[PDB]
Amino acid sequence: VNSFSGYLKLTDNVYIKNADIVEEAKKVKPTVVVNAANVYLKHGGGVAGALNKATNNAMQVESDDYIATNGPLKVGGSCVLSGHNLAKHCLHVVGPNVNKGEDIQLLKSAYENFNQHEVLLAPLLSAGIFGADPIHSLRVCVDTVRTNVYLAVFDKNLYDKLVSSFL
Ligand SMILES: O=C(O)[C@H]1CN(c2ncnc3[nH]c4cc(F)ccc4c23)CCC12CCC2
Repeated sequence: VNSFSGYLKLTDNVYIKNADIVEEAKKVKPTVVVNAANVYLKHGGGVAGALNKATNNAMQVESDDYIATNGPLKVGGSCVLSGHNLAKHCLHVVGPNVNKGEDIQLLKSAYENFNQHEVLLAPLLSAGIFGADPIHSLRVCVDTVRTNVYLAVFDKNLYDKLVSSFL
């Protein structure tokens, strides 16, 4: 039993809710919140900008030190950093950005990072400003992640479309 509430169950291990991931994180304080990161951990907009803003820019300060030490992530890769006031940990995961021409096959590799964590609160990778089809992202999620994932979908219209079209 965990503290996630109001989710629709899609599969044995994937759950979904129309929610603001920032507000959801603030209330649940999950062990892991996933950020829709880029390879530079520049949290300017989308989910990343919202999560970073909610940390009063502490996520960005920590991220800049991480990059200065380690260099950029790989597309499809991840790193674990602090969850600040939102979660114990933040798993920064880089899905491919279609608006940069990145290979969508890397979306499966991106979701594989979730399997290193027993339970996660997450957005749909490569959705939103990353330009991928969220229905495709949900399919890859379900077919790749084996651990327990609670997906927060900000847009109510998209949430309804994702549920109604789910196979
Ligand atoms: O979920 C969606 O409907 C959109 C938007 N996003 C998010 N997903 C969950 N929580 C969110 N909180 C946010 C606060 C913001 F300022 C901006 C975006 C998000 C956000 C990221 C892109 C997507 C996920 C599927 C396409």
